[PDB]
Amino acid sequence: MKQGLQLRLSLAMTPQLQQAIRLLQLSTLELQQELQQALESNPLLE
Amino acid sequence: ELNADSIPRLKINQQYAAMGNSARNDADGQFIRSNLQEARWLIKSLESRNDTLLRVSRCIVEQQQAFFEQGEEYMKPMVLADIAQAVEMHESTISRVTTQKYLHSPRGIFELKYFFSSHVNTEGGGEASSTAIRALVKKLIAAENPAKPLSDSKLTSMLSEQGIMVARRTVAKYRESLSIPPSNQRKQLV
Amino acid sequence: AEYKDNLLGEANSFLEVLEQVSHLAPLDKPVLIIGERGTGKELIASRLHYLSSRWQGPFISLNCAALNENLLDSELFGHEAGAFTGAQKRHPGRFERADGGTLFLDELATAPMMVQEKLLRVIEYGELERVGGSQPLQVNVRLVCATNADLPAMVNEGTFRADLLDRLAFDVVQLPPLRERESDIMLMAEYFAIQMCREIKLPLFPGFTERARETLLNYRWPGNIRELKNVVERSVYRHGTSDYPLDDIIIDPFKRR
Amino acid sequence: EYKDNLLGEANSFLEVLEQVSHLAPLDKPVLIIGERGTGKELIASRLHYLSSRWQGPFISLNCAALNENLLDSELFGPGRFERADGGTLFLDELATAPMMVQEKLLRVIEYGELERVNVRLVCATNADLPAMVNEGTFRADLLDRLAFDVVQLPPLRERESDIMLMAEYFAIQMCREIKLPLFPGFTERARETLLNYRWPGNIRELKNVVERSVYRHGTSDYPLDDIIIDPFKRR
Amino acid sequence: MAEYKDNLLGEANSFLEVLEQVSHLAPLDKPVLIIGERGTGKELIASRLHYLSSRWQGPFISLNCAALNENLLDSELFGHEAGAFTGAQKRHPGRFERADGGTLFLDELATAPMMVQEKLLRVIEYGELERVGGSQPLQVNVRLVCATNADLPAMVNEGTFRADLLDRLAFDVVQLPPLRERESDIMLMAEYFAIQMCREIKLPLFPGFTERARETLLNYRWPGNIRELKNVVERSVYRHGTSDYPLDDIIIDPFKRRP
DNA sequence: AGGGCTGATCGTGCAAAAGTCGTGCCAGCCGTCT
DNA sequence: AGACGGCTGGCACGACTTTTGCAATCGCAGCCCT
Ligand SMILES: Nc1ncnc2c1ncn2[C@@H]1O[C@H](COP(=O)(O)OP(=O)(O)O)[C@@H](O)[C@H]1O
Ligand SMILES: Nc1ncnc2c1ncn2[C@@H]1O[C@H](COP(=O)(O)OP(=O)(O)O)[C@@H](O)[C@H]1O
Ligand SMILES: [Mg+2]
Ligand SMILES: [Mg+2]
Repeated sequence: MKQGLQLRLSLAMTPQLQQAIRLLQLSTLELQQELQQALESNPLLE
Repeated sequence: ELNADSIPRLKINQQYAAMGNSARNDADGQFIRSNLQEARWLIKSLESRNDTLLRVSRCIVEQQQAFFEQGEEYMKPMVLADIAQAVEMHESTISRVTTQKYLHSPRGIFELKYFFSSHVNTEGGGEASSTAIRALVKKLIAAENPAKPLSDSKLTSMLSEQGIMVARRTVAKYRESLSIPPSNQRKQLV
Repeated sequence: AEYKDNLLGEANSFLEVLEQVSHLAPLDKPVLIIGERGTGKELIASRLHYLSSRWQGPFISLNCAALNENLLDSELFGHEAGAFTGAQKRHPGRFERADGGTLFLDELATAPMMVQEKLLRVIEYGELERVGGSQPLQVNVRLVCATNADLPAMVNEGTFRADLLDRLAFDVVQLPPLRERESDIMLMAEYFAIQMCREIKLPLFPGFTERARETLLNYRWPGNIRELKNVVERSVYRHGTSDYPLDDIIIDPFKRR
Repeated sequence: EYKDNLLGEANSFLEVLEQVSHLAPLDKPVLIIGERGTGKELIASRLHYLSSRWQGPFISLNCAALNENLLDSELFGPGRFERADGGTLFLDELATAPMMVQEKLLRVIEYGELERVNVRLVCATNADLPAMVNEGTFRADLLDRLAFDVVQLPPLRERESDIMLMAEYFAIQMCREIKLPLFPGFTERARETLLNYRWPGNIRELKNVVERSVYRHGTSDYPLDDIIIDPFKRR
Repeated sequence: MAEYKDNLLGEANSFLEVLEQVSHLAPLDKPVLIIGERGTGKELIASRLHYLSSRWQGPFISLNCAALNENLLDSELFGHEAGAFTGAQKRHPGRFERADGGTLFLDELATAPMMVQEKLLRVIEYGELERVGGSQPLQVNVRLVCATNADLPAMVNEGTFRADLLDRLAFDVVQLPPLRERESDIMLMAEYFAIQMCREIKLPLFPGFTERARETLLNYRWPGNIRELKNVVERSVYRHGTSDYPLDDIIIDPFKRRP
């Protein structure tokens, strides 16, 4: 509408973490294998 | 509702978190903190993925209730963008959700991607799902006189009586999908 | 689908208009409805769209006059992708509604001259109103117009271009005046009274006094349906429990005591 | 009992109160034909106290200077009507609301999915809604649905016999608030000055003028003599 | 090199010579300006020019002239490189930038903003433009197509149209024969329109036109060159019955009072 | 004694090229009737 | 016994799908080179 600039207040590049999260939800039974694989590496998750 | 048994769940190791918080070694504490951050990100991602899948399934059901209740014949021609419009996520998220997902309902067990179907022009202005069109074609073909099998052109005319707007080539493809034999082959001695 | 003519005008003029609408229903061209304040023009257009061969997909009766700005109406006609920021609604949806459908507007005289020119350019080509950085899409859409103001009066004013007025006006539907119609008015009043007695779930229908009916006929009632419904509601609020035929008209909120 | 704020001895006022009580038993929308000042907020407060469901929460929504983002925030996409629960929030300055805002509010009432609530409703406007609709300044459907039952309100000029009783009640309230011993009394000059006053405001104006006159007097011994609302005055 | 004659109707008058001149001028890529008949025919002239242009020459970019009050028009003309100009914050190409080597079908809308015309003067100055917030200018090539509906010299004298705007444009002027002046293919164009309308309405047979109808058409002013006549033919077909007695009943337009 | 500059931390999409189908359309052929 | 016909299958083209490949800018300061 009327031309202007920012006069009041109101995105993201998902990295490898959120990128693999998006790469997740591909399957469920297969997702369990990857989750077990991650839980093996992560020592603070049960 | 999502299947409670099937959904995986992760829990933060409270003993490990307590040990890392009170870790005497600074390096060990930093490693524990990094591991906790990674685990929290993973848990949040898993929960968000499950919630997004649930919301997408609810939205899909909202529009596919006709096929869910009446049957395959009353399947609305729907596309990925159609589902994407009802939600705030993109069609890419729709494709990711509609990946190797099977949902059980009173009708039976069906894949998430099986919901989406092609749009066929029809008389009366409306568009029909190609899966529903193939189901109707199969129902008509099965309920036919064995002595005189229906021609693909004849079947096309019969469906045009219901408003096919098809040239029987797509009908031929659907018959191939259902492995319908030729009109000459289908006919047999009474 | 099938045209709905509930409480159709008993006047033979209404029947002739319906016959012309039935004749034009198989055709696919714009229509102009010369209506009045609450004359029932938009409902007639909706009934025609129901009778317009198929159901004609989506049917939208958005009025440019009842819009905050002409720019909003233009955005409803077509929204450029990425233009400005944010919106009260998905503006391209209004354009998509005409796709596989018709175009219906009310009080078209209020449309801006630039907006009218954009619409005239779109109608001849059929393409989308706003390009949005891409070639506009020619959606198969019909059209319909309903303005109380005279098209020749607008031409004299010059607000609408000669081509706009000519190509826009393909069919004319002159709504008979509500005050002029008497038998149709009585039939519609009886139908509305029956419908209200049913919907309001009153155990007994009060009916209508002869003096009350004469007073209602004496009223100008420019709103053939809008004012009729308002007066019906005014009488219903003064519910006489099927025993008071006074039918007091409290439609005017300003009127009191 | 809500202390019976604005006790209108007028038969028209009593009829308006009875109509408001009848509307309160219902949980359906109704229109209040009244202006600011004329539509005293005490009447709306008494109506809220007269809610059919005492457990029912009333938010008493009114026009606010909310931006477009704030407008969306007031909507679910947390709804504003969610703040109230089974109560007729008396909408104020409905004529000042935007056309899009008016349409959104109307869709919230007995409608859904307008673009391709467990609470009652109440509204009041000082302007001619039928004229605004005729001027195309408001949604006709919203005006019709909201005006299920228009409840007119009496202005200051309407209350003539009850004006003296209202003045006495206001004087008593001011004496209680200002620690005055009692109402010192009025004079024919004071009554004539009050009567001659056109009173453009009904409720707030009367209370403000009473407060100003009390501050001018500040005594409960000498009865009231005269008062004015001019920018300045002198002997 | 394709015909694409389309619905090129009403050439029995000197419009055949106009089409010959247009064909002669078609190979040149210089500025193209016309004078269309007021009310009808400018779109047909533009389509004929586009057909004269090679199909593979480029896209036929058409814009209806509008004032500069809409900043979107300015972004479309000059471009939009910086943020808050048009589209995304990136270099969203404008309508002029959208046309690279294609026809620029201008419209003589006589828009109020002379500033818009002044900006367009730079659009065709040396074949270059700069986007809104454009760090570097871009030299572009495109064909230009223009038309007219009023007396350009009258506006030049009156100052309604910028003198430089007329000077830079209008390499040659193409005049459309008026409907009151063409008057030659009225029978032929009317028959073509009637055949098209009968096909659209699925009329069983051609109804035929009475000699009184032809005399009335001759007496008709016909403000629109090829659209008003077609609209009148459609209105008459609506009120007539094909190969029946109702064929005589012809309706000029619904705007006229009912019989 | 003053400059370079070094790594901590961060982030539910999309888009762009590719693929891929829906639908129609052409070519041949064999069962057949002529 | 050569042609009609319906099937079938190859071919093509816009219109729905989708997948992978990216990983921005930001303030701390002490240490090392000059
Ligand atoms: N022939 C009819 N039968 C029954 N109802 C009618 C008829 N014509 C009009 N109405 C009623 O009149 C009301 C208003 O119609 P209309 O004036 O066309 O709408 P708008 O206010 O958009 O112009 C509609 O709600 C419709 O129910
Ligand atoms: N031979 C023809 N072929 C196609 N269209 C024609 C022919 N003759 C007249 N017309 C019609 O005349 C109309 C001219 O309209 P146009 O020149 O765009 O109006 P304006 O000059 O008011 O902008 C076109 O819509 C076109 O349909
Ligand atoms: Mg209306
Ligand atoms: Mg034009």
